[PDB]
Amino acid sequence: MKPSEMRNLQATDFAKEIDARKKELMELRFQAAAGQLAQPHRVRQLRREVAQLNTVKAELARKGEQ
Amino acid sequence: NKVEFKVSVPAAEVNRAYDQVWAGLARDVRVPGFRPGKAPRKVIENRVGKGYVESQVRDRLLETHYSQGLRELGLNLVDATVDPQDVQSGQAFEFTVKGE
Amino acid sequence: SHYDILQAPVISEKAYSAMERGVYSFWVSPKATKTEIKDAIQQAFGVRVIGISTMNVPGKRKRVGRFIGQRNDRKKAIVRLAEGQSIEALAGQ
Amino acid sequence: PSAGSHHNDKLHFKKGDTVIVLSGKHKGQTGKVLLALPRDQKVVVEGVNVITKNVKPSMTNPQGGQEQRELALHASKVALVDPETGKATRVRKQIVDGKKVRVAVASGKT
RNA sequence: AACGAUAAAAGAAGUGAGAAUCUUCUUCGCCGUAAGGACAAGGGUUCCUGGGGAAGGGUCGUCCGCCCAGGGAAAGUCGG
RNA sequence: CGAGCUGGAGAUACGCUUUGACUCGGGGAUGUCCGAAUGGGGAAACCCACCUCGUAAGAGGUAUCCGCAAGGAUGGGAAC
Repeated sequence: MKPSEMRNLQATDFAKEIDARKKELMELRFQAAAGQLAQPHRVRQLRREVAQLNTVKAELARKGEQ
Repeated sequence: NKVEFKVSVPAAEVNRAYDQVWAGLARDVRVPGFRPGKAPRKVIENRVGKGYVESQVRDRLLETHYSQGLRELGLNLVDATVDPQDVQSGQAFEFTVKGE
Repeated sequence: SHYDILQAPVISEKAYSAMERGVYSFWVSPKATKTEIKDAIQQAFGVRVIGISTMNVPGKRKRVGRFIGQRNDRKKAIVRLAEGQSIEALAGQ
Repeated sequence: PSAGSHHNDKLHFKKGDTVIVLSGKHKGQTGKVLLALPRDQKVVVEGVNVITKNVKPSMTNPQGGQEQRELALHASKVALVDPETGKATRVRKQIVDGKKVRVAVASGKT
C-alpha cells in the first residue's frame, strides 16, 4: 500500500494495478442498483488504494529526472 | 418449570410451502424494480432474497399461531422465546422454542 | 479504454422483456461519445456490438424543502447483439 | 452552540478506566466508561443507568417495551479515582515505553 | 359581494372514514376551418405506473396538469 | 498531539484506528469545463481542428505585445 515492497515494481506490472481496481469497482455498482451490495467499505477502501499507485509512479518522474 | 416444545416437518411439504408465499407476496409488495403484476425469477431473490425470505415467512407463520391461539381460547399465555435456526439449502427445517 | 465509461445498470420491465432476445443496456458517464464507447463494451465482455447510443440524461428529483432540486445527468447506452443471445450469466437473470 | 468548543479537543479520561460520579445523582457510584468523545463531550458510564424505550415503525413484528440503556454525560465527574477521593494528574513517570506519559498524584498506579 | 361566458343535465353500478363534483355504463347536450389534429417558438421532466391527501384546486374531493418513489425519449439518412 | 474516527442534520449498516487513526502544523503530487483563456469558433462552462510523441488509451503544442538566447506583458483587487 505504501512500503518499499510496492514501489520496486517497474512500469509494466505496477500499472496493471491501476486498471485492476477500476474494473473491480465496476462490478460493484451493478449490485448497488440491484440490492446485492452489502459492503459499503468495498468502495471507500478500493478508491483509496487506487490513489496509492498514480502517486508513486509520479515520484519516479522527478527524482530521476530533476 | 422450563418446557421446550419442538416439531419435525418432512421435506415433503417445505418446497411448495415457500413457492406459494414468495410468489404470493411478490404480487403485493411494492418493489421499485418492477410494477406489481410482473416478476421475472432471478431478481426478487437478489433484492430482498437475503433476510426477507425464510425470516419473514417464519415470523409470519409463528405470529399467526399465537394470534389465532388467543382468538380460539381467549387467554393470554406466558412468555416464550423464539430461537432462529440455521437454514439449509432447501430441505427439512426444524426449530426449538422453549419457555417458563 | 475498455472498462472505463460507466454509470449504473438497468432494471425495468421493458429493458428485460427485450433482453430475452439480446438487447442489453448499460448507462455511462455524463461525458462520452459513440466511437469511444463502442470499443469499451465489446472488449469489456467479449462480443461484437452493432447498435449503441449515448446522450445527456437529466433527472430533477427531491422531497421537501426550499433548497431547489439538483439535475443529475447520466447518459445511457443500449447495445445490441446479432447472433449472440447470451454473454455470461447476466442474460439468464 | 459553538459545538461545545468551551474547553478543548482532548479528554482527561479513557474508555477503559474506572470513573465515578459526583455533583449529581447517585453519589459515590463507581463504574467503567464505554463510549465517549471530545466533540459533544459525552460519557457513558456503567454506573448511571436510565431505563429508556425505543420506537420502531414497522420492522418485522415490532414489540418493544422499555429496554435498558445508558445515558451520556459531560465533565461533571472525576476520572481515575481509587484513593477513595477525587484527584488529578501531576506525576509523569516512565517504564519501558518512552512514547507514552503516566499520571499520578501521591501513588503512581493507574 | 362573489365563486370567472346562460354549451345544461340525468339515472344506475362501484368506491370510501366520508362524495353532486373520482371510476365504470348507458342516455342527454355543445364545438366540428372548430371548443378536432400536427409543428415551431416558450415552459421545463408537467409524461406513464403506484402510491398520498396538509397546502394549491374560488364548494367537496377518495380526484388533479398538487406531494413522494420508480420508470420512460435508443436516428450514417427528420432539424441543426 | 494521541487511544478516538467515520463532515453540517444528528439515520441505518460497513468500516478506519493502539504495527501511533482523527486533528492540528507545514510542504509536495491530482487537479474535468469556463473564466484575459490565448488552437479556431461561441447566445460563459458548448461545438470543430491541426501537429508531435505513442500498443488503445493517453501526453504535450498550438493568440497577440517588447527584446526577439532566456524572459516580461496586457486580468483581477472594498478602499487608500
